[PDB]
Amino acid sequence: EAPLLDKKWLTFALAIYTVFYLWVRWYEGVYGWSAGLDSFAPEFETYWMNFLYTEIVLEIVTASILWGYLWKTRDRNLAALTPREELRRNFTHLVWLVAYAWAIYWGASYFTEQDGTWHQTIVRDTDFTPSHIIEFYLSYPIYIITGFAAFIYAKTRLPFFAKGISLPYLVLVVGPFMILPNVGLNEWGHTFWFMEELFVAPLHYGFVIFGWLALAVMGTLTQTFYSFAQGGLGQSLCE
Amino acid sequence: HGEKSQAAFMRMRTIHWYDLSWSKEKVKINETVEIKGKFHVFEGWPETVDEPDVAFLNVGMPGPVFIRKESYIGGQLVPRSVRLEIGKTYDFRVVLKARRPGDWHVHTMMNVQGGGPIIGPGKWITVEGSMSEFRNPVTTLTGQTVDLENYNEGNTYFWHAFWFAIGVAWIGYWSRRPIFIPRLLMVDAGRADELVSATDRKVAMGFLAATILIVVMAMSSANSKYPITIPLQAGTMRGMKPLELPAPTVSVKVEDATYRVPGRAMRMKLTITNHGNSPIRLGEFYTASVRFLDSDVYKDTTGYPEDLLAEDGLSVSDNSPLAPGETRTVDVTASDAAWEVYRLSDIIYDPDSRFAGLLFFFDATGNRQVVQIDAPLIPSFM
Amino acid sequence: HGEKSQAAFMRMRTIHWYDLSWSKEKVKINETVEIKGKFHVFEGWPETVDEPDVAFLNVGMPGPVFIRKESYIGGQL
Amino acid sequence: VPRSVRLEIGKTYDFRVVLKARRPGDWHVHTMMNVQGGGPIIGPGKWITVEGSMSEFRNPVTTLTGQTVDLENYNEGNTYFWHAFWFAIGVAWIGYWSRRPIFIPRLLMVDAGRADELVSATDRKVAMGFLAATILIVVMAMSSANSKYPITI
Amino acid sequence: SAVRSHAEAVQVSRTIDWMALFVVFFVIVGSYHIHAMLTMGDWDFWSDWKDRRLWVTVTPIVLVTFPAAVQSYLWERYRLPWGATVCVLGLLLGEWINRYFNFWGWTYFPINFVFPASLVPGAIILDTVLMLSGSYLFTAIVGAMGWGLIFYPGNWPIIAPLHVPVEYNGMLMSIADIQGYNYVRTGTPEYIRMVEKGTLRTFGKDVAPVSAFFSAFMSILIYFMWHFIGRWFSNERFLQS
Amino acid sequence: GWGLIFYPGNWPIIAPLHVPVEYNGMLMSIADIQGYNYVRTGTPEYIRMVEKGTLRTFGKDVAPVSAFFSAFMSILIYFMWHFIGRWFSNERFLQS
Ligand SMILES: CCCCCCC/C=C/CCCCCCCC(=O)OC[C@H](COP(=O)(O)OCCN)OC(=O)CCCCCCCCCCCCCCC
Ligand SMILES: CCCCCCC/C=C/CCCCCCCC(=O)OC[C@H](COP(=O)(O)OCCN)OC(=O)CCCCCCCCCCCCCCC
Ligand SMILES: CCCCCCC/C=C/CCCCCCCC(=O)OC[C@H](COP(=O)(O)OCCN)OC(=O)CCCCCCCCCCCCCCC
Ligand SMILES: CCCCCCC/C=C\CCCCCCCC(=O)OC[C@H](COP(=O)(O)OCCN)OC(=O)CCCCCCCCCCCCCCC
Ligand SMILES: CCCCCCC/C=C\CCCCCCCC(=O)OC[C@H](COP(=O)(O)OCCN)OC(=O)CCCCCCCCCCCCCCC
Ligand SMILES: CCCCCCC/C=C\CCCCCCCC(=O)OC[C@H](COP(=O)(O)OCCN)OC(=O)CCCCCCCCCCCCCCC
Ligand SMILES: CCCCCCC/C=C\CCCCCCCC(=O)OC[C@H](COP(=O)(O)OCCN)OC(=O)CCCCCCCCCCCCCCC
Ligand SMILES: CCCCCCC/C=C\CCCCCCCC(=O)OC[C@H](COP(=O)(O)OCCN)OC(=O)CCCCCCCCCCCCCCC
Ligand SMILES: CCCCCCC/C=C\CCCCCCCC(=O)OC[C@H](COP(=O)(O)OCCN)OC(=O)CCCCCCCCCCCCCCC
Ligand SMILES: CCCCCCC/C=C\CCCCCCCC(=O)OC[C@H](COP(=O)(O)OCCN)OC(=O)CCCCCCCCCCCCCCC
Ligand SMILES: CCCCCCC/C=C\CCCCCCCC(=O)OC[C@H](COP(=O)(O)OCCN)OC(=O)CCCCCCCCCCCCCCC
Ligand SMILES: CCCCCCC/C=C\CCCCCCCC(=O)OC[C@H](COP(=O)(O)OCCN)OC(=O)CCCCCCCCCCCCCCC
Ligand SMILES: CCCCCCC/C=C\CCCCCCCC(=O)OC[C@H](COP(=O)(O)OCCN)OC(=O)CCCCCCCCCCCCCCC
Ligand SMILES: [Cu+2]
Ligand SMILES: [Cu+2]
Ligand SMILES: [Cu+2]
Ligand SMILES: [Cu+2]
Ligand SMILES: [Cu+2]
Repeated sequence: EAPLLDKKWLTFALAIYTVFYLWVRWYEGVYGWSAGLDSFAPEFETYWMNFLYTEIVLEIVTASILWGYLWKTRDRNLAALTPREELRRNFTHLVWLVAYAWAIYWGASYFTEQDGTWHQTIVRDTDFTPSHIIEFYLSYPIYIITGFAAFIYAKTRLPFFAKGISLPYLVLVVGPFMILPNVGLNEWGHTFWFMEELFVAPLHYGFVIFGWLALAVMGTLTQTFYSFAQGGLGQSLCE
Repeated sequence: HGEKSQAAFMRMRTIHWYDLSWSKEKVKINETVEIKGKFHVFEGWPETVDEPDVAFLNVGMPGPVFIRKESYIGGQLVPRSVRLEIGKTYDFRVVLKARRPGDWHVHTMMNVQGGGPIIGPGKWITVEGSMSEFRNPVTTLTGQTVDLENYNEGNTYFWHAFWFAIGVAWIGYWSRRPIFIPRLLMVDAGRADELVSATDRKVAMGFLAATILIVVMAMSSANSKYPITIPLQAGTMRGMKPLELPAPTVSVKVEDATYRVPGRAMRMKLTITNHGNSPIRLGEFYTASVRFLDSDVYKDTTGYPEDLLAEDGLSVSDNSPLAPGETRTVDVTASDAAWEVYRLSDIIYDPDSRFAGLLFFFDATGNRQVVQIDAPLIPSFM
Repeated sequence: HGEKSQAAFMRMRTIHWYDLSWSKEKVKINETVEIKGKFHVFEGWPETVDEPDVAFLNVGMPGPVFIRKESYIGGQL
Repeated sequence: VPRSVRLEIGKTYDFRVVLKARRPGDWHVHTMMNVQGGGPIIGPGKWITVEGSMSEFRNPVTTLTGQTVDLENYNEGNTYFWHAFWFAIGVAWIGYWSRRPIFIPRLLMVDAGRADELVSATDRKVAMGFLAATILIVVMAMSSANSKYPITI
Repeated sequence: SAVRSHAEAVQVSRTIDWMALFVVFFVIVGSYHIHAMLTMGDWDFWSDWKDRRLWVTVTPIVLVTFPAAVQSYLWERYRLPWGATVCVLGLLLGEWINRYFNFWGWTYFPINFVFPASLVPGAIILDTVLMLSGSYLFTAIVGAMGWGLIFYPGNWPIIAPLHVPVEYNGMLMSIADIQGYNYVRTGTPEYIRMVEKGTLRTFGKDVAPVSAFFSAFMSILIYFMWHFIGRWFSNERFLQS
Repeated sequence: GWGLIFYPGNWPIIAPLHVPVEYNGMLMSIADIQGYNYVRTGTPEYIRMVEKGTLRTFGKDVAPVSAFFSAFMSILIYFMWHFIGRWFSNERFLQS
C-alpha cells in the first residue's frame, strides 16, 4: 500500500535540476571571464570545448539509455492494470511532467536570456561561445530528453495514452525539440544576414514559432486530467 | 577579444588606427584613463560593409568594468551615432572611469550600421580597489545631484513588487478553491454558471476599478513629483571635422605582394619615389593592428600592445636614405608570430585576397610621412 | 499653414530661406505674382529626413487659388 | 577588372579589352557597361571576322600549384564520371523495386490492408545497405578529393 | 476503486491541482519568456530604449499573444479567469530572475539600468473584462483596447525619474540616455536602438497617445487571432501514425 | 541528411575547380577564370549571389553553417510539402 504520490521522486526531480544548473551557473561565473572571452586560446579550449564534448557524449548516452529502458520495460498487458495502480502511474507521469516543466523553464527562459546578456556585453567571435555551449547544447538537449521520457512513459504505462499517439503531447514534446536544429538558422542569421546584435531580429523568429508549440501543453493537460478521472476518481469527487 | 575570428581582409581593408596613447596603465577605482589616437577610413571600402554613414565610437571590454565618461571625434562630443566619410582621417579621444578591479583588455572600436564591429588595438589595463567605492555623480538641470549606480532603484523595486503582489492576490483569490479537475467536470456537466457567483463578479469589478484608479493616481503623482521631463535624445550627428593632413611627398607603388601559406611572414616589392622632404627611410608597416618596425629607423615609445608590436619585423632590402627624387625598388619582408597569432594568415580562406596597410617614412630630422598602400595578396605554396 | 505643428528642430535644421521678394501684395484675376529668393540646405541634415535626392519646389496654399505658371531653380525651369 | 567596379557620375575612364578568338565566323562585337539596378548600356558594335577551326582553340592556364591545364576540357571527365556513377546508383535503386508489379496490384493490396506484405526483411536489408553505402561513398569521395587537391581557395 | 473515500479524492484532487499549476506556470514561463524576449526584448533590457514611439507601440501587441490563448483555454474549460495574469506574472518572474542573477549578478549592469516593464494592469483589465462580460468578442475588443492603452501610464511612475534633463558635457541628455552612454554595451551600439527621432510629419505632442492607440488596435487584432490559435492548441486529438 | 549531404556529395566534382591561380596579378579560382573568360552577355558579374565575406564571419564555419541552415529549412519545407502532396492526391469529382 505505497502512497499514491512518491514525494521522494518529485523532490529528486526538482533538486537534481536545481543543483546541476546552480553548479553550471557557478562554472559560468568562474570560467566565463578568464577563459571564455577569447576563443583561439588554450584555456578556452580546455575549459569550454572539453565541456562541450563531454556534455554532448553524456547527453547522447543518457538519452539512449533512458529511452531504451523506458521502451523495454513497457507494460505488455495493460488490461489488468488496477485503478489504484493506474492512479499511481498517473501521479508518476505528473511527476515526469513537473520535471519537464522545470527543465523547460531552465532552458528556454533562464539560459536564453543569459545568452542575450552575454551577446549584448561582448563581441561575438564563434558559434561555440560558453553561453552557446551552456544554452543550445546543454539545457535544450536536457529538456528534450525529459520531454521524450515523459511522452514514452505516458504511452507505455497509461492506458489513456497507450491507445495511440497523442497529437497535443506530440506537438508539446517535438515542437520545442525543433528549437535545437533551428540554432543553425540562428548561426546563419548572425554570420550572414544580420550584422548587428539585435535580439528582435527575424532570424530568431524560428525559436519563437517553436516556442508557440509549447502551448500544446494545455491540450496535453486536459488529456492528463481525463487519465486521472476515468479510473473512478472523478465519480467519487463529483459526489 | 573577437578580432582574431574576423576575416583577415575585412580587418585589413576597413579602418586603420595610427598613433595611439594611453594616459595610464594601472588605475584605481574612480580614476580616469584617456585613450587618444587617429583612425583613417580606407578608400577601398568592402562592398559587404555598408558605408559608415551611421557609425558609433565604442569601447570594447567584457562589460561595464569601466564607464565611458566621454568620447570625442575631432574635438566634438559624440554620445550618438555619427557620419564618417570614406578616405578621411579623424582624431578620437575617449575618457573612461574605472569601476571594477582586475586586468582588462580595452580596445577602441567603430561599430558601423550594416557592417558590424571594427575592433582596434587592445591594451591591458589594471584596476586596483573595490567596486563598492565606485560613484557616478550626475547633476541635473533641476538642481539635483544623484548617483547613477543606485538612482531610482527603490522606486522600480517598489512598483514592480506592488504590481506583482496585486497579480498574486488576484490569482490566489481563485486559488483557495478546487482548481482543475472538479471545475473541468462541472463545466463538462453543464454547471459552469455555478462556478462564478455574484461576490466573484463584485470582486472582479473592484479589481478592475482599483487597477485603473491606481494607475491614474500613480501617473498624476509621478507627474507632480517630476514636472520637468524630456524625451530620450537620439539622432545621427553629421558634420564631423576631419584632419587636414600633409599629402605624402612620398609615392609608393606595390609591384607584387605574396605570403607563404605554411608561413608566418608577408613579402612585397615596392617602388618608392621621394618628392622632397629630405632623404627618407621606411620605419614601419601597419597592417591589421600589427605594427612591423625597422629598429634602425624607428622605435615605439607609446606602450603599443607588445603582442601587436614587432620591433624588428620590417626587413627592407635597401633601407638607405632615399635622396629626394630617388626611385628605388625594394623588397620588404614583414615577419612576426602575430601574423599567425592574429590569424592574418587566414587570408587563404578569404573570398577576397587583397590587403591594405600604412607605411611610415622618417627623414633625418624625424618628420614622419604616412603613405597608404593597397594591393592583391598572392599565396605561395611551392 | 502647417509649420507651427512641425517639430521645432526639424524646422531649424532643414532648409533656410533668405532674401525673398514678392512683386505684388494685391493682384487682380489673371495677373501674375513673382516670388524670388534663396534657399540654403543645412549641412547637418536630420537623419530621419532622407537626403534631398528627389525634391520638388511647391507652393503652399489652400488650393488652386493661384495657378503656378512657372518655377525656376537656378534659372532652370 | 575581373569583378564589378564602382564608377562616379561625371567622370571619364579609359578602358581596354583583350579578347581571344574561339569560333569562326563574322561577329558583331560591342563594348558594354552592365549597371546593377539599371540594365545594359551597349556601345558601338564592330564586325570582326574569325578564320580557322574551333578545334584549334586552346585556353592554357598555369595554377599556383605548378600545373598547366586547358580550360576547354579540364575536369570534364571527372564530372561525367561522378554524375554517371550517381545516376547509375539511382537507376539501380529504382530498378530493384521495378522487377515486381508496380502500380495496380500494389495499390489493390494497400487498399485491401495487405501493405505489410509488400516489404520483406530482404528489402529492409537492401535499403540499409544502400543508405550505408551512399554515406560511406560520399565520405570516402570527399576524403579522396581533399587528398588529391589539398590546396583550394 | 481508485480512491477509498470522498476525502481521499478531495486530497488527491488538491495535490493534482498544485502539481498541474506548477506545470502550467513553468511551461508558460519558458514559452512566453522565449517569445517575449525574441520579439521585444531589446526595448525591455535597457532604460534608454524605453521611448514613446517604438516601445509603447510594440510591447503590448507582441505580449497580448499568450494571454489570449491561455484565456481561451482556461475560461472555456475551467472557468478560471487568471490566464492573462498568470502569463504576465510568469514572464515578469523570469525576466526579473535573469536581470538580478545574470544582467547584474554576472555582467554587473546596474538594476536601475536593466529592469523590465510593468505588465500586471493590462492582464488584470483583460481578465476582469473576460470574467464580467463572458464573451470573447467583447473581451477581445474592449480588453485589448485597455491592454494597449494602459501600458504606458502603468510604466510612467517607474521611468519618470529617468527623464530629468541633464546638461552633460554641453549636450542635453536624459538620465536614461546618460545611463546608456556611461555603461558600455560592447555588442549594442547606439544606432541599434529603435527609438523615436522626430519626423517632419510629427505633430504637437501626440506621439505617446497615437502609439498607444495603434498598439491597442493591433492588440485587438492579435488577440482575435491568438484566441483561435489557442483553441487549436487545446485540441484533444489522438493519432494512429 | 538531405541538407547535410548536398555539399560533401558535390565536393569531388568542384574540388579541381578551386585550385588557386595568379591570373594577371590577381588571385583567381579556376571556376572564377572560367566565368571570366567565357563571356555571358546577359549575366554580368554582379548578379552572382556568392559569399563575399562579412565582419561577422567566423573562423572557417561558412559551409557547415550553410549546410545546417539548409537542413533545418529542408525539415520545414518537407513537412509542408508532405501535406501539399496529400492534397494533390485527392480523388474528388466536381459537378460544376
Ligand atoms: C530546492 C529549491 C527550490 C526550488 C526552486 C529553485 C530555487 C533555488 C535557488 C538557488 C539560490 C542560490 C543561488 C546562488 C548560487 C551561488 C553560486 O553559484 O555562487 C557563485 C556564482 C558566482 O561565481 P563567479 O561568477 O565565478 O563569481 C564571480 C562573479 N560573481 O554566483 C551565482 O551563481 C549567483 C547568481 C545566480 C544564482 C541563481 C539564482 C537562483 C536560482 C533560482 C531558480 C528559480 C526558482 C523559482 C522558484 C520560485
Ligand atoms: C505546432 C505546429 C503544428 C503542426 C501541424 C498540426 C499537426 C498536423 C495535423 C494534420 C495532419 C495529422 C493529423 C492530425 C494531427 C494528429 C496526428 O498526427 O495524428 C496521427 C495521424 C494519423 O491518425 P489517423 O487516425 O490515421 O487520422 C488522422 C488524425 N486526424 O497522422 C497523420 O495524419 C499524419 C502525421 C501527423 C502530422 C505530424 C505530427 C505533427 C506534430 C508537429 C510536428 C513537428 C513540427 C513542429 C516543430 C517545431
Ligand atoms: C492548384 C491550385 C488549387 C486550386 C484550389 C482547389 C480547387 C477548389 C476547391 C474548392 C472549391 C471547389 C470544390 C472542390 C474542387 C473540385 C471541384 O471544383 O468540383 C466541382 C465543384 C462542384 O461540385 P459539387 O458536387 O457541387 O460540390 C463541391 C465539390 N467539393 O465546383 C465548385 O465547388 C466550384 C468550382 C471548383 C473550383 C474551380 C476549379 C479548381 C481548379 C483550379 C483552377 C485553375 C487555377 C490554377 C491555374 C494555375
Ligand atoms: C539518495 C537520494 C534518494 C534516493 C535516490 C533515488 C531517487 C529518489 C527517489 C525515488 C526512489 C527512492 C528509493 C529508490 C531505491 C532504489 C532506486 O534507486 O530506485 C530508483 C531506480 C529504480 O527505478 P524503478 O525500477 O522504476 O523503480 C523505482 C521505484 N522505487 O533505481 C535504478 O537503479 C534506476 C532504474 C533503472 C533505470 C535507469 C535509467 C538510466 C540511467 C542512465 C542515465 C540516464 C540519463 C542521465 C541524464 C542524461
Ligand atoms: C510568425 C512569426 C512572425 C513574427 C511575429 C512576432 C513579432 C516578431 C518580430 C517583429 C516585432 C517587431 C520588433 C522587431 C523585431 C524583429 C527584428 O529584428 O526587426 C528588425 C527591424 C529593424 O531592423 P531592419 O533593418 O528594419 O530589419 C528588418 C527585419 N525585420 O525591426 C522592425 O520592427 C522594423 C522592420 C519592419 C517590421 C515592422 C514591425 C511590424 C509592424 C506591424 C505590422 C505587422 C503586423 C502586426 C499585427 C497586426
Ligand atoms: C498588494 C496589496 C494587496 C491588496 C489586497 C486587496 C484585497 C483583495 C481582495 C479582497 C477580497 C474580498 C472579497 C469579499 C467578497 C465576499 C462577499 O461576496 O461577501 C458577500 C457580500 C455581501 O455584501 P452586502 O453588504 O450584502 O452587499 C454589498 C453592499 N452591502 O457581497 C459582496 O458583493 C461583497 C463585495 C466585496 C468585495 C471586496 C473586494 C474588493 C477588493 C479590492 C482590493 C483593493 C486593492 C488594494 C488597494 C491598495
Ligand atoms: C553503379 C553501380 C551499381 C551498383 C550495384 C549494387 C548492387 C545493388 C543491390 C544488390 C541487391 C542484392 C539483394 C540481395 C538480397 C536477397 C535476400 O534477401 O536474400 C536472402 C538473404 C539471406 O541472407 P542470410 O545469409 O540468411 O542472412 C544474412 C547473413 N547471412 O537475406 C538478406 O538479408 C540478404 C541481404 C543482402 C543484401 C545485399 C544488398 C547490398 C547492395 C549494396 C550495393 C553497393 C553499391 C555498389 C558499390 C560500388
Ligand atoms: C469615449 C468616452 C468619452 C470620453 C472622452 C474620450 C477621449 C477624450 C476626449 C475626446 C475628445 C477628442 C479630442 C481629444 C482631446 C485632445 C487632446 O487632449 O489632445 C492632446 C494631444 C494634442 O497635443 P498638442 O497639440 O500639444 O495640443 C494642442 C492640440 N490642438 O493630441 C493627442 O493626444 C492626439 C489624440 C490621441 C489619438 C487618438 C485619436 C482618436 C482616434 C480614433 C480611435 C480611438 C477612439 C476609440 C473609438 C471607440
Ligand atoms: C479609448 C477608450 C476610452 C477610455 C480610455 C481613455 C482614452 C485616452 C487615453 C488612454 C490611453 C493611454 C494614455 C495615453 C494617451 C495619449 C496621451 O494623452 O499621451 C500624453 C501623455 C504621455 O506623454 P509623454 O510625452 O510620454 O509625457 C508624459 C506625460 N504624461 O499621456 C497622458 O497624458 C496619459 C493620458 C491618460 C492616462 C490614463 C490612462 C487610462 C485610460 C486607458 C485605459 C482604458 C481602458 C478602459 C477599460 C475598459
Ligand atoms: C497573427 C494572426 C492571428 C493568428 C492566426 C490564428 C488566429 C485564429 C485563427 C486562424 C488560424 C488558426 C485557426 C485554427 C485552424 C482551424 C482549426 O482549428 O483546425 C483545423 C483542422 C483541425 O485538424 P483536424 O481535426 O485534423 O482536421 C479536421 C477539422 N477538425 O486542422 C487541420 O486539419 C490542420 C491545419 C491546422 C493548422 C492550425 C494551426 C494554428 C496556427 C498555429 C500557429 C501559430 C499562430 C500563427 C498566427 C500568428
Ligand atoms: C550527434 C552525434 C555525435 C557525433 C558528433 C556530432 C557532430 C560533431 C561534433 C560535436 C561537437 C560540437 C563541436 C563541433 C566541432 C567543432 C569543429 O570542428 O568546428 C569546425 C569549425 C571551426 O573552424 P575554425 O575556427 O577554423 O576552427 C577552430 C574552432 N575554435 O566550426 C564549424 O564547422 C561550426 C560548427 C557547425 C555548425 C553547427 C553547429 C550546431 C548547431 C546545433 C544544431 C545542429 C545539431 C543537431 C541537433 C540534433
Ligand atoms: C547533424 C547530424 C549528425 C550526422 C551528420 C554529421 C554532422 C556534421 C556534418 C555534416 C554536414 C555536411 C558537411 C559540412 C559540415 C560543415 C563542415 O565541416 O564544413 C567544412 C568542410 C567544407 O569546407 P570548405 O571551405 O568548402 O572546404 C572543403 C573542405 N572539405 O566540410 C567538411 O569538412 C565536411 C564535414 C563532414 C562531411 C561528411 C558528411 C556526412 C554527414 C552528413 C550526413 C548525415 C545524414 C545522416 C543520415 C541519418
Ligand atoms: C512553404 C510552407 C509549406 C507548404 C504548405 C503546405 C504544407 C502542408 C499543409 C499546409 C497547406 C496544405 C494542406 C492542405 C489543405 C487542407 C486539405 O487537405 O484540404 C482542405 C479542403 C479539401 O477540399 P474539400 O474536400 O472541398 O473541403 C472539405 C474538406 N475535405 O480544401 C478546401 O476546401 C479548399 C482549400 C484547399 C487548399 C489547399 C491547397 C494546398 C496548397 C497547394 C499550394 C502549393 C503549396 C504552397 C506551400 C509552399
Ligand atoms: Cu541570435
Ligand atoms: Cu581584447
Ligand atoms: Cu587607411
Ligand atoms: Cu500659411
Ligand atoms: Cu542653411
